[PDB]
Amino acid sequence: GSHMASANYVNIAENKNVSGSNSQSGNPLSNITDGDLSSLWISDNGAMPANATIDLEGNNFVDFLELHFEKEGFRFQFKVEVEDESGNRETVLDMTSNTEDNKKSYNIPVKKEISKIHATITGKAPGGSFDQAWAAIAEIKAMS
Ligand SMILES: CC(=O)N[C@H]1[C@@H](O[C@@H]2[C@H](O)[C@@H](O)[C@H](O)O[C@@H]2CO)O[C@H](CO)[C@@H](O)[C@@H]1O
Ligand SMILES: [Ca+2]
Repeated sequence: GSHMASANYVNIAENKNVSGSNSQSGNPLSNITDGDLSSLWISDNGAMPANATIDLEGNNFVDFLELHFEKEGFRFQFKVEVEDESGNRETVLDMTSNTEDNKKSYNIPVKKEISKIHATITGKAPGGSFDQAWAAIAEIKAMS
């Protein structure tokens, strides 16, 4: 880890502010950083593009991000970006032109000092076993 005490990786995203687009009832934005992989954020009425921004309260080194979904199968099209205090922005997982299945979680290597995490579901790919699901994110973790 980059943190003293040594340990391994720390979830510095956990409990941090989450802002973005409308949530449906019982599925608010905070569910993205609550440390529980079963609780979800779901966009109000499946409205897309849907976004979520985790504020890490200033620059922290982050090794890699963890984008967790409800389960495997969903065919969402999603962008994941990062931002520092300086105003620099970098797409770390560009998957907006996705066709076919998404897996349950994604490791997204960063290895940069960042202050913000921009997760954006831009649309839904045709087909799949779950063609009916709404724009949802279970958890985003920031490992440093
Ligand atoms: C039956 C189905 O497609 N379930 C999905 C889907 O649920 C929708 C919504 O989130 C619920 O609040 C509502 O009661 O049912 C909707 C179906 O029209 O999407 C979510 C993820 O976005 C999944 O949890 C369900 O499995
Ligand atoms: Ca959660």
